[PDB]
Amino acid sequence: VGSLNCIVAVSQNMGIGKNGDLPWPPLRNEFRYFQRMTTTSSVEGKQNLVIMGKKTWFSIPEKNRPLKGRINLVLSRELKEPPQGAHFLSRSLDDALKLTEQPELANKVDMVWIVGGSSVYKEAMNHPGHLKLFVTRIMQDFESDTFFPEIDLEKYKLLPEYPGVLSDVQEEKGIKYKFEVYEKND
Ligand SMILES: NC(=O)C1=CN([C@@H]2O[C@H](COP(=O)(O)OP(=O)(O)OC[C@H]3O[C@@H](n4cnc5c(N)ncnc54)[C@H](OP(=O)(O)O)[C@@H]3O)[C@@H](O)[C@H]2O)C=CC1
Ligand SMILES: CCc1nc(N)nc(N)c1OCCCOc1ccccc1CCC(=O)O
Repeated sequence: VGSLNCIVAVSQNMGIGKNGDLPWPPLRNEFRYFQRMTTTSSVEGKQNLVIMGKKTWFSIPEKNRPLKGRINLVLSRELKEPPQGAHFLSRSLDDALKLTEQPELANKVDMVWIVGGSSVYKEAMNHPGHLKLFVTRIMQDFESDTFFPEIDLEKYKLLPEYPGVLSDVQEEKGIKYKFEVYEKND
């Protein structure tokens, strides 16, 4: 099992979702970036594993469920089995993490990506250890009902550059955004 990472797209006012959808109109390339980063594994014969809350799983278009080429794990205390199309189900972030260390997954899991939502991000981000946050900054305010938790810049260092991550401003549907990578080790 490799590194633990969080990936999210957030508006200026820190919004990540609204009514089960993204606060902004769909951005094709932003989604492709998300697919690329979470899918790409730097270790032959292995796969990355994505962890997400129940609401995030159901917010993803069925056409894109499960997230292809990745082991999909959903967090929920209500569900009795992984949702149709999902691979695994865990009742807490720790359990999901332990699970990757089982003989079952242990040898096939490379990177672990937390892809949402709020509660999962928060717990992971405030957990001691090595952790990277891949943050897409949608440079506009958008009415939202779900938000990204605070990034403690004393711990999380914004990297000056990162391989495979464009550093310049992007724009789709008249909306500008940029990619950032943060890293902490505590
Ligand atoms: N812009 C972006 O990057 C992203 C946007 N989103 C968007 O955000 C919204 C969904 O986010 P959100 O509301 O935060 O919902 P979540 O995806 O985090 O799901 C919350 C639910 O998932 C389960 N859950 C979360 N954490 C845990 C845990 N640690 N252990 C066990 N179960 C857990 C619980 O379900 P249960 O009650 O059954 O126990 C809970 O009710 C949607 O609007 C979606 O479109 C989502 C991801 C990324
Ligand atoms: C592509 C959005 C997105 N972008 C980044 N950088 N990180 C995420 N974790 C993320 O969330 C991915 C999981 C939630 O996905 C959705 C939630 C609501 C509506 C649509 C989608 C995905 C499909 C698309 O944007 O076309």
